[PDB]
Amino acid sequence: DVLMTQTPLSLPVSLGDQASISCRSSQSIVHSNGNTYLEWYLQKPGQSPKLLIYKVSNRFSGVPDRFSGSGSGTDFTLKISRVEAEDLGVYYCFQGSHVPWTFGGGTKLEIKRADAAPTVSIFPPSSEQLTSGGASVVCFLNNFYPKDINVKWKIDGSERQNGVLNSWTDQDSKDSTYSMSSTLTLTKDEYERHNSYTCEATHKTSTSPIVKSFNRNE
Amino acid sequence: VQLQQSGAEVMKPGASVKISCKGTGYTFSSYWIEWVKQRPGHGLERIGEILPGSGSTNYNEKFRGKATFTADKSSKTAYMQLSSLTSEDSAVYYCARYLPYYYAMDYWGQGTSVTVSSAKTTPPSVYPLAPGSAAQTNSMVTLGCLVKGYFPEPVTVTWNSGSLSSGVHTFPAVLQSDLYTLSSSVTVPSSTWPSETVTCNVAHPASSTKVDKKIVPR
Ligand SMILES: *[C@@H]1O[C@H](CO)[C@@H](O[C@@H]2O[C@H](CO)[C@@H](O[C@@H]3O[C@H](CO)[C@@H](O)[C@H](O)[C@@H]3O)[C@H](O)[C@H]2NC(C)=O)[C@H](O)[C@H]1NC(C)=O
Repeated sequence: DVLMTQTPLSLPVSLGDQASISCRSSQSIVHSNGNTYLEWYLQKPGQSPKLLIYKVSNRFSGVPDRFSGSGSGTDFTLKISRVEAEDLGVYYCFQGSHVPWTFGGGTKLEIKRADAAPTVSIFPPSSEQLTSGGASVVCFLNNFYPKDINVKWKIDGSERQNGVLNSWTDQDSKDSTYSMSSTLTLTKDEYERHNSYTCEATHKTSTSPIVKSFNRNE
Repeated sequence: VQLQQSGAEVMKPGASVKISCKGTGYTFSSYWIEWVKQRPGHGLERIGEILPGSGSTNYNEKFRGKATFTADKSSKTAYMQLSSLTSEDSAVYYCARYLPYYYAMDYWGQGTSVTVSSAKTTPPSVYPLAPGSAAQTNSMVTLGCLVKGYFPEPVTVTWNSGSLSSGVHTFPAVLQSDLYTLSSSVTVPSSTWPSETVTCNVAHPASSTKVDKKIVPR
């Protein structure tokens, strides 16, 4: 199967900036009829893909003129004259030349803006957790940018890597910042044994990791 | 023109599922039906194609033997059968109309979600959380609402009649061991949180479960 590769994996570009997505093929995908069949598809979150370009350059009906394509035997690129809110999504290159036909790796498109420092927070368990016989420790990080975020679960001088949940949120619209909620599930037999719980998070904006902790002993 | 896909499916590991794509408004037998798999993580992977007029079918190397295509000409429907469902097979599957070399994937199905799991329907266990007592109170603070131990998707979280919609940051569900969870935190004035009442609503249509647990200061 012809292998098709997309670069970059992510393409942060602010509004109105030129956007360039490149797609390459493991083999030439030209055809005898004078055309090479390459199409570009765009998928918004929680929606089915949509056709943008086909046969490399030919533009689909009903799509803005800003989109354009170009390429040759094994190198192709997509161009957006101006970026807008609707333009946000994932872009795939599709080759329709050699059976079987394969999709590109996907090139997520993003809008860069003034990076904001993360607002870290830590929430200990609740009475319901104690009654149920469990202890859930969750760390919150809201309105941060860019994806240069790392969270370390250091507890009373001990770094614990087991049972760590990685769940971040895609960029929003109003704020265009991400979020990152990490959780650590603790049992009652183990929850009370330790004394200090801390959530170390490091971000590009603040070189020194931000520290938020609470002590069980109180 | 319109491609209508079947409903969502939840099946146990090792079983086999059969999803259907129904095309109307065009010559169903003269257009290839393309099947695409989108794992929740990332990427579009074409499974294969079938021309309903004939029996011709193609499969990508990764799916040869995993998927089998069948089509009914009398009822304008095409079927894909997945055998030996593992946990990796859980994804959203799309059906698209394609005519090689002439027309691209201009029309797509709504998308069918398949989930492979050993669990059964379970109501959510909403555990509202509040800022820890050992935490300085400042002008702006973050609230806490936690939902866990629920299955399957989805679960909608909202405030009382949309009391505070903007500024909320929900997060995608994740699996601890087998069950899904969810977190949601919002920013409210420090002077309004204790005075005004803030609560997070939970709805689980799959379990027909609705919950409402207000969070009060510790
Ligand atoms: C099978 O053979 C036929 C006939 O040789 C091919 O039809 C020809 O296809 C080319 C390329 O699509 C057409 O030229 C193009 O026409 C469009 C629309 O006018 C124009 O925008 C392009 O700039 C280019 O001029 C050509 O008109 C067409 N000829 C006829 C008689 O239809 C067909 O492409 C071949 N198919 C395959 C799969 O090889």
